[PDB]
Amino acid sequence: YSIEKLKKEENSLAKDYYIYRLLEKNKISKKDAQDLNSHIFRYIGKIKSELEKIIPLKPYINPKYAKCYTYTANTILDANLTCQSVRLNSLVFIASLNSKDRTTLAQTFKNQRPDLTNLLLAFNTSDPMSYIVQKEDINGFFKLYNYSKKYDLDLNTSLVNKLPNHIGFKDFAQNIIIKKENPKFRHSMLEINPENVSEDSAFYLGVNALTYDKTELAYDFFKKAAQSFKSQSNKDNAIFWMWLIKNNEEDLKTLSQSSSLNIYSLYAKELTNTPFPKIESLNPSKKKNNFNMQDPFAWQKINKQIRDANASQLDVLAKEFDTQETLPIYAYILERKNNFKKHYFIMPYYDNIKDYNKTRQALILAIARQESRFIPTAISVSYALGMMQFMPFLANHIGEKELKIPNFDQDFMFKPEIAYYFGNYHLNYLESRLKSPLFVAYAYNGGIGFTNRMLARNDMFKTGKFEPFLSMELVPYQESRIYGKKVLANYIVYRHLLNDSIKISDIFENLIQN
Ligand SMILES: COC[C@H]1O[C@@H](OC[C@@H]2COCCO2)[C@H](NC(C)=O)[C@@H](O)[C@@H]1O
Repeated sequence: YSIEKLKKEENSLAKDYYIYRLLEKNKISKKDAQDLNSHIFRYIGKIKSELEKIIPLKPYINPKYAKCYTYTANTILDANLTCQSVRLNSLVFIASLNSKDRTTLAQTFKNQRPDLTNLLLAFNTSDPMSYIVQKEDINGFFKLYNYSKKYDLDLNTSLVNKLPNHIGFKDFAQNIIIKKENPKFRHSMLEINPENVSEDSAFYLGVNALTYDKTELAYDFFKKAAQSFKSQSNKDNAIFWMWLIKNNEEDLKTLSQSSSLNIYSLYAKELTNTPFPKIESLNPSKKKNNFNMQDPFAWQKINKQIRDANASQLDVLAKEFDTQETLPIYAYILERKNNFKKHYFIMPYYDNIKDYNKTRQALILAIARQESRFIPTAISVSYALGMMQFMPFLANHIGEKELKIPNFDQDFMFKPEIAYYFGNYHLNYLESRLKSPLFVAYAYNGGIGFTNRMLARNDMFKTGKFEPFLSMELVPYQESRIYGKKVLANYIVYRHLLNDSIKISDIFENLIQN
């Protein structure tokens, strides 16, 4: 695909991927690059930095404030008042001023922008955070946290109960709790009233409370999380903690009867001798249609239609894709169509894995379901490719240096036989070092480097009251924390479907090392 032919396709991640391929091979000239912004679906990350080696953007500054950016720390007192206030939106700029000018500006702004005044005078002290915390300036607090994460201080009950009202609070709480940073902030957040938080914030504050062995406060946070969470899966995670902490048997019962299939509801079913949830069975009699499952542009198109279809239009697409050849698209449509109420665990291109042992089949399928929902031409925002969502670098190393496939191209990852084969091969390497399918999942998504670093710590996946569940809440990258939970549920299910059942309790026991 030449740049001219790509330009005649709709904007999409696939079109981006292919533009990126031209760029990394140095095939986009300065002239081709001129009209190219408008041809990129998602102008973020690698494709942006690559295009910018060819055509910098010096942008962007609002024509109105242009003259404000002609001043520096040394001339800011010569600027009009509007220009003065615009420049003071940057804490680095404020930090750069000398203290006499911070004093002068603080007076200028006392009446109309006391927020600026507080930051100006704060930077005249040796601890600006302490000054801001004494004023209980909430906006100031978050601006300082965003400026530097190194500030750490005890916060009293009144102040910490004000933080949750700011949009920055949820990321602030999450970051410092899962990174184990800012201990004085963390300890202080024990005194946040559960009434003042909800949803993810409440949940993280429950995890925080467990790390300090405040199990009652933890129960109260998790219970507020349970009552406010929008998604049933997250609600289940909170109900699980409520149960582990207090062992009210109504909590476990509610979790065992959840409509969401996840590790918590599966475990609850197993603890209460409740039957395994019903898994749908999709077996279309019709064998093929016109659709090319190997065309990534056709997937981007159909995917957009499916996501924008009303309750009614799905039914038309369901019927059209009700074939063996488009099984992955059928199940994808059905999953949306039934508003996530039914459980679909398909096994497409099964011939390519039927000779592996069943445990290996389940792990493969478990990864694929989460990675791509088995869409052969799936492309991620980082341009991970195919059913098993290989990054190009690893695909080329396996494809070219290890397996030496003749005329290998990274787009071979779009073929099911290749995806399953490379997945099997990579999963072999991970399993041999890590053993648990959870740990393999973490390493598959996040790399074996971060997984090995997490498992070398003395406070992760070791023995303890609430292990291994607590450790699973403190996995330091959000995407990997989530990924491992979802893939582990998938794994349990597929082991069951393949008549190679395991108790999820056995999985959890083998996460604790000594
Ligand atoms: C937390 O999981 C990380 C993986 O998420 C996948 O996204 C899930 C999607 C949602 O859309 C339908 C298919 O499943 C990513 N896959 C894609 C195509 O973006 C995957 O790359 C990522 O590792």
